[PDB]
Amino acid sequence: MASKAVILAGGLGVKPKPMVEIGGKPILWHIMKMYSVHGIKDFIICCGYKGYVIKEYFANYFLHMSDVTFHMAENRMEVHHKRVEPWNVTLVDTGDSSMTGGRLKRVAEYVKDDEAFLFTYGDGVADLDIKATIDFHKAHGKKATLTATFPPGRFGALDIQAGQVRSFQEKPKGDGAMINGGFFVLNPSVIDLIDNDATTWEQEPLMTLAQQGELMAFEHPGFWQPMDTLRDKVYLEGLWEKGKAPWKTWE
Amino acid sequence: MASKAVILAGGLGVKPKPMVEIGGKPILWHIMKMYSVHGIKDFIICCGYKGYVIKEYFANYFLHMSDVTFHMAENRMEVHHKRVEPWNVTLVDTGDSSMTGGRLKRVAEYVKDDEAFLFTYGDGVADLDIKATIDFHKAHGKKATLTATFPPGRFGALDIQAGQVRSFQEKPKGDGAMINGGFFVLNPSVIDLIDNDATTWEQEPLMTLAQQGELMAFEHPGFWQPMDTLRDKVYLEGLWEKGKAPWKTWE
Amino acid sequence: MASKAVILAGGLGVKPKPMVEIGGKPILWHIMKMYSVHGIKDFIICCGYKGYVIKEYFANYFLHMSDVTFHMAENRMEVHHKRVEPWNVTLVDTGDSSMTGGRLKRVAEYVKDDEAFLFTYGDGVADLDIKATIDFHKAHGKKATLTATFPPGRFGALDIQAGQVRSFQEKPKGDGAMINGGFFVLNPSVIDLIDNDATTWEQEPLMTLAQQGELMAFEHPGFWQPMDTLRDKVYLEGLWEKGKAPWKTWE
Amino acid sequence: MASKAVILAGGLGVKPKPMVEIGGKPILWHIMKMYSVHGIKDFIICCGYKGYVIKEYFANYFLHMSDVTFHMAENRMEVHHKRVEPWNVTLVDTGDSSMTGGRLKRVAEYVKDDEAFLFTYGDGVADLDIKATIDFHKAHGKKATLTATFPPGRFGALDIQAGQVRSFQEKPKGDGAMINGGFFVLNPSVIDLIDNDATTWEQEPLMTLAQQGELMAFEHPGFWQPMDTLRDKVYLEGLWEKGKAPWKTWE
Amino acid sequence: MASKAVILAGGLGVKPKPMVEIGGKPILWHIMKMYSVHGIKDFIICCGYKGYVIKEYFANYFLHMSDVTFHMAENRMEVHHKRVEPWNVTLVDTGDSSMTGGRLKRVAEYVKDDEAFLFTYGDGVADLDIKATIDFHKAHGKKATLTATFPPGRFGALDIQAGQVRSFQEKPKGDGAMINGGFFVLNPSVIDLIDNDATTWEQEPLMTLAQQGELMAFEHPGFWQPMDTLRDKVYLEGLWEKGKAPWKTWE
Amino acid sequence: MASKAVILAGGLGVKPKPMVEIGGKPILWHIMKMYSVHGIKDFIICCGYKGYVIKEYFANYFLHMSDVTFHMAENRMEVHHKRVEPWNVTLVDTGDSSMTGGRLKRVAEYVKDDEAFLFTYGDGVADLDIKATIDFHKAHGKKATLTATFPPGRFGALDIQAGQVRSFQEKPKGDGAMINGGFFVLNPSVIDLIDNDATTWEQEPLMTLAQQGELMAFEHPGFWQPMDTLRDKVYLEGLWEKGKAPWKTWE
Ligand SMILES: Nc1ccn([C@@H]2O[C@H](COP(=O)(O)OP(=O)(O)O[C@H]3O[C@H](CO)[C@@H](O)[C@H](O)[C@H]3O)[C@@H](O)[C@H]2O)c(=O)n1
Ligand SMILES: Nc1ccn([C@@H]2O[C@H](COP(=O)(O)OP(=O)(O)O[C@H]3O[C@H](CO)[C@@H](O)[C@H](O)[C@H]3O)[C@@H](O)[C@H]2O)c(=O)n1
Ligand SMILES: Nc1ccn([C@@H]2O[C@H](COP(=O)(O)OP(=O)(O)O[C@H]3O[C@H](CO)[C@@H](O)[C@H](O)[C@H]3O)[C@@H](O)[C@H]2O)c(=O)n1
Ligand SMILES: Nc1ccn([C@@H]2O[C@H](COP(=O)(O)OP(=O)(O)O[C@H]3O[C@H](CO)[C@@H](O)[C@H](O)[C@H]3O)[C@@H](O)[C@H]2O)c(=O)n1
Ligand SMILES: Nc1ccn([C@@H]2O[C@H](COP(=O)(O)OP(=O)(O)O[C@H]3O[C@H](CO)[C@@H](O)[C@H](O)[C@H]3O)[C@@H](O)[C@H]2O)c(=O)n1
Ligand SMILES: Nc1ccn([C@@H]2O[C@H](COP(=O)(O)OP(=O)(O)O[C@H]3O[C@H](CO)[C@@H](O)[C@H](O)[C@H]3O)[C@@H](O)[C@H]2O)c(=O)n1
Ligand SMILES: [Mg+2]
Ligand SMILES: [Mg+2]
Ligand SMILES: [Mg+2]
Ligand SMILES: [Mg+2]
Ligand SMILES: [Mg+2]
Ligand SMILES: [Mg+2]
Repeated sequence: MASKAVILAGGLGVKPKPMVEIGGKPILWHIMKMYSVHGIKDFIICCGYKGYVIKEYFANYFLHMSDVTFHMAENRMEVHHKRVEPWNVTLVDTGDSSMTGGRLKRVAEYVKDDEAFLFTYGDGVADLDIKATIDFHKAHGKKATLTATFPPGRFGALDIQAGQVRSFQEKPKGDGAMINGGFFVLNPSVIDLIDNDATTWEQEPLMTLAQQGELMAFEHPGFWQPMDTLRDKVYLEGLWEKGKAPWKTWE
Repeated sequence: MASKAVILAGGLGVKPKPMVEIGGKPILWHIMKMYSVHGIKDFIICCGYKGYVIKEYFANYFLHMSDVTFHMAENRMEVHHKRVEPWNVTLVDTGDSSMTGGRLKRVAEYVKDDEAFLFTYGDGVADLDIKATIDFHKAHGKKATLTATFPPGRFGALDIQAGQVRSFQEKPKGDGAMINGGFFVLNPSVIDLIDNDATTWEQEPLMTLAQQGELMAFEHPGFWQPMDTLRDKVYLEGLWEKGKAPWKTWE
Repeated sequence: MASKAVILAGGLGVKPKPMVEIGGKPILWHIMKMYSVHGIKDFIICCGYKGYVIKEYFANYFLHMSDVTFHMAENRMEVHHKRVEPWNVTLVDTGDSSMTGGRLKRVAEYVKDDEAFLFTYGDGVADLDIKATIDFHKAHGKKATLTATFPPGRFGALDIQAGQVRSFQEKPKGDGAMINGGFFVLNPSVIDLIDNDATTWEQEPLMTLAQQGELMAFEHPGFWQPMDTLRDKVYLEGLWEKGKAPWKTWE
Repeated sequence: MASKAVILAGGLGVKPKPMVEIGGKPILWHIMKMYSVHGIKDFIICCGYKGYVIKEYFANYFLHMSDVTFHMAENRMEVHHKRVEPWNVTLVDTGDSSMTGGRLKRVAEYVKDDEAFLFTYGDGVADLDIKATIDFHKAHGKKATLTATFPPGRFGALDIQAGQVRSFQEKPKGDGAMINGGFFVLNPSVIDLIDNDATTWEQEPLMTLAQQGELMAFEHPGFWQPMDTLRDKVYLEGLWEKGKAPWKTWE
Repeated sequence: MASKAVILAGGLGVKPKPMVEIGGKPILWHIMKMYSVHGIKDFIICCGYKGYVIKEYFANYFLHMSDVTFHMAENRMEVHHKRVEPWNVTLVDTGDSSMTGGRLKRVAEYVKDDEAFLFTYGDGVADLDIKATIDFHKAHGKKATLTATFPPGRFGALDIQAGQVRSFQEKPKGDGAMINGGFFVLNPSVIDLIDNDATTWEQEPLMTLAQQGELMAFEHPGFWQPMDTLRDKVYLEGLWEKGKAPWKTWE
Repeated sequence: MASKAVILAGGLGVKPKPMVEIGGKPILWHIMKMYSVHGIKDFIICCGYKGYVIKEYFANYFLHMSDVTFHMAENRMEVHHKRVEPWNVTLVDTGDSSMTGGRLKRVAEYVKDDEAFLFTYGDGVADLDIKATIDFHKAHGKKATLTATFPPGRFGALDIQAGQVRSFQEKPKGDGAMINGGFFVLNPSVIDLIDNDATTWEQEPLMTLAQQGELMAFEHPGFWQPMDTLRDKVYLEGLWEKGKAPWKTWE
């Protein structure tokens, strides 16, 4: 079925958001690893402002990733502890100014003839069963599927009763309504809902789909973390450092 | 009763967060205006890193705020359309590294002999009835009162049913549980719960109080906006520009 | 007659363009000195982005300009070699985004009831007879007068004949058509030609005036230099350093 | 005859001036395209400060220019919509401090045995008939030929008569004397007029040549734009965006 | 006798070197405190590049140094825990480019009619008996006196014998030859040895004096630390923080 | 015997210290040249923060080092005046935070089975007889050998007698005790003295060795210069420019 993952890496800026690291590696790579362990090895990167940074990275992938030896005499570069990644990574310049829907539209070409394809934000990691979501999408037959998740807390949480605060928790790990965690599974017709570069995916497209009854939610009550804040960064880095990263399911 | 407002303006950095403007004026000033219209005119500013910026501002208040004429010959500076503010503004250096509880402790001196005092974050504005909260605090007799509010949305909101997303809304204006909007009313004993500079208010102090049944919530279902993001900034600036700022209740 | 000089100091940015120095003093001050020696001592500064820089300067004029002694015990600051300037300097915030015409409009208030007033760019100096231009404007009775000047060369000048370059001169001191050197003398009705903040003076207003036959040119074949480039800067600074600044006509 | 184009890309700084883009491509590339459409495909780039930037660009030419796919498994990079450029591009480090004449001297080696060669500034584009200028140079038999052009306006243009400004135009498209538009055609003996690194081409060399009657002018009354200012940049970018770039004569 | 201290605060840059802090106060202030406790309360500051920073500081001395209350209504600023300093502080602009001797020459005016005066670097602190050095200078009758000190270690120290390193110490607290610790006591005739702005004190002037037998050394085997490196900074800050600063001899 | 040189290039930051240039080449390269002329052609670079900069350099060695021609049509890059370096250069990421001993430990793998190996700082050059030091180390049979040198002066040097400064010299070329000039020759057992990443070589390891009588000193009374200061930089660059670099012993 679906075999390609489209990732958003444009927007604000410096380097692109997905280039921010964790454990010395761009978050973008962490997400690629997530898909890859779920058998998805074809990637399309929607680049924007500072995109070349992303290009340079992949163009010098091993140099970035490992220790090397330059055998000058032979004009050869030896990679130590080389860990090959059987990926196809397409880097598409999608516009310095495009919106999320716009970027997707831009890459239509690359997924236009697939049953379904995966699409996600370049800043969120999780221990999500990618395969599961695919099968789920196939099963429900809708045009689209999103991964619903519990968000990080950004404020001081309150347990109020009778005007009395029974309990107080500073930025707790989200426990009410699930939100858009990204990790979409989509049919290529969704692109038809995108008008142009200025289209924001989370706007008309998504609302319409929900509206049309064409949008399903795969609920993921488990680990999911976006990297928006420094606190996020630190949190994520700690997890990684401590050897306790729930999204790191690979060898 | 309570007649002094303690405001947090330390932390991260550049200029201090409260110095970020809206309509050409630091948000900090907007908050001061909020209190001032509710009769609170004594202020204590907990300064940290880049604090001098805040000092310079108040030290050159009118120069910052209005058009002026320097009558050089007479060594006089004339202020056009001068709008006097009958305030007492104390600027206290509370530490480059202190935590929120730490900063409060630092300024104990200044409120230690008051029935109660006001305390708030230097980054949130609202159309809150300050007087109301005071009276409310007096009435309930607890050690502390906080203002509960509906937070801004940071993610794509979902209406799910039977795995189907009935509706999708990108970062909607918060509609479930109220959170810590700040705007506290406190008795000086709360300070006793603060151990040192590294104490984070939202931690032990607050949890304890709730825990001890010493923490009440004044619910404010209306306008409240923190300035955390640029989107926040833009939103706030628009409101201000458009002449539609709910927190601007003054003349 | 005319007794006030309106100076443009908004636009791009860092510090405001007029704040760039020559001989350790902002060019703006050099221009003020030019007017001042011609008896003009009332100034209106149209401030924009970074305007406060200008405000701080005038607010700490002597501190900026001379050596000082702080008699701490007496809370007194003594100025060495103090050189008083009997000026009235109005600093008006004219908008971060306004155009030149827009800024002028903004300050209408300040010259609205004068026979005529002076207006100029905050980046050009010259050995112009200010009084002369005033009298000239009074004499011709038109709504407006501008100072026409020979511009600095920005390219390699050519003397061609019969396809042959007879002579080549790199960025020569301008010798054909005079251009807008600024230094205007105007009647307050010109303001009526300004629609809003976005009005660029050099556009509709000026073209109309010329068009209406309401615009005269006081030709200044002598010294006039704008500070646009670094080369300009260096040139100007050299002149100043060498004690050969044609615009420095004061004591 | 002449088959190599020498381009100046040193001087001030950040990235080199010629690296500034238009339509996402360095202006330098636009100029190369100009020559290339006129059959000139051998280039010599006089690099200076930040030169490596230029080197990296050419070294990763397609990566910079197009969308790519990294077939990781095969260690292959696939270029989408590849547009080959049959050029030879020599990058010579000509000194961080050298002057224009100095840089040329530096590259003598590369054109020393040619009938004639082309030389130009890395910041100006035009719809110039390169071939035409070559033939013209061959025809006149002089040591040197330059392209004369109408410059952009930097000031407010005036139509004065009898002290009256008949018309006013803000920075009009130049209509008097033609200037040095660059785009030279030269015989290698001109190098003999260059003494060292500090030689500025537009100085002694050029003046001498004119002086010696060895300098001809190919007048180009048409499109020619240098990129000196941001206004220039914007103007150029607009033209390009609008699909109305007179210098873009290629497919 | 000597009653004025001349301090060097020009050179490299950002803020001036002497403005770098320790315990939240510019090192410059620490040195002033050193003199002040030894009865020296008249200061002359040789300012250079970024000098205004120094000016602003003294101009807003208490605002910088303490907590304040702005009694807006009364246009009054109240200083908390005010600690008056009965100093006279002259700030002289001595040139962005001048050398140390040059700066001194610049301020001749200010000490020209004193028996002797003090002169020092704005970056070194110590527990030196200032009075002692004065008396010493008076006693020896030479034109000049310098304070000799043991310098901080910048390298790995070695105890070698017979090619064997008996002991190794990383950047130890200096134990061989004393160096120029500054803290000079001078007669005004030394100025005659200074030719111009480009004169470096430590060059001709000092060598000559030694040479002429006009230079004495007051040896200070105790505490003396220059702030050149960050390590220096950290070291100094630690000392200060720990309440173990040997130079802090005041109340 | 010893055939590999381990070089420290981590620490503070921007680019890595060893990347700072002299004569347009990173100092690191100068040191490599020093070893290389002494027959040492196997290198191990201990990288830290900004390490990739070092990686990119070696990965694009000739592009950095020489003039090139890109034969686009053939996808070939031609190097002019190519000067091959028969080196093996290993780049190991040794930690953003590691200490000098820590970094060495990190690379143990690479020298663990050698009789001895060379180790040095990436910021010091000299006309040292590398071979000599090796033979010397072999001869003395100790675990370690260091190169002792005379350091640059950082202060004003004094010749005192009887309280009188007989002579004064500003930052003279060091003439008392030799210091740690680096350029070590070591047996791999020294690594056993390194506990972790936080180990500073110059601490426990070195002191112990000296202490244990396992540390010898090869005294180099000749040319040795570290690049710590800008003055250092300038000095070194001058030497290089003037064609008088004592460390440049190669062709
Ligand atoms: N014009 C833009 C903006 C963003 N992005 C990319 O999209 C990803 C996410 O962007 P973001 O973090 O700024 O977006 P968000 O504000 O966090 O919100 C998005 O991500 C949230 C989950 O983290 C969703 O709940 C929300 O609905 C969705 O809009 C990033 O990798 C970014 O590079 C992009 O390609 N183009
Ligand atoms: N060490 C620190 C950190 C912050 N602040 C000040 O405190 C205010 C708020 O700081 P922030 O925006 O970083 O804090 P927050 O993450 O937004 O969270 C705070 O504000 C939220 C409401 O906006 C609350 O719900 C939450 O419980 C409370 O911790 C700012 O004016 C800041 O200058 C301070 O004085 N010292
Ligand atoms: N929005 C803007 C732009 C500029 N300025 C002020 O106007 C002065 C001149 O601005 P500029 O140097 O950018 O303007 P220009 O491009 O040099 O052109 C102006 O000045 C030229 C003479 O120097 C005139 O010939 C020309 O007609 C007139 O438009 C500066 O002090 C600047 O601060 C301003 O207040 N607001
Ligand atoms: N030391 C220098 C200075 C400049 N350049 C290069 O030369 C080109 C033009 O430099 P520029 O824009 O600073 O020069 P200009 O002031 O615009 O003037 C030049 O270009 C003008 C046309 O644009 C000519 O009329 C003029 O005679 C000629 O000197 C740029 O690509 C620049 O990188 C260089 O290699 N080395
Ligand atoms: N052109 C210059 C350079 C420096 N300074 C001032 O002089 C002081 C010392 O300058 P520095 O630290 O750069 O000087 P140094 O290299 O440390 O050397 C000086 O200070 C050393 C003691 O710290 C002396 O031993 C040495 O002889 C003397 O030259 C600083 O406060 C600096 O602002 C100045 O006014 N003008
Ligand atoms: N954590 C650190 C610090 C430094 N370095 C590297 O080590 C070299 C030297 O570092 P530095 O100049 O900061 O060290 P130092 O303060 O100059 O001192 C070192 O070098 C001195 C000789 O220059 C020795 O006398 C001294 O004992 C030794 O510690 C540089 O190439 C640097 O990149 C490193 O890999 N990791
Ligand atoms: Mg996000
Ligand atoms: Mg906040
Ligand atoms: Mg101008
Ligand atoms: Mg140009
Ligand atoms: Mg020093
Ligand atoms: Mg070093």
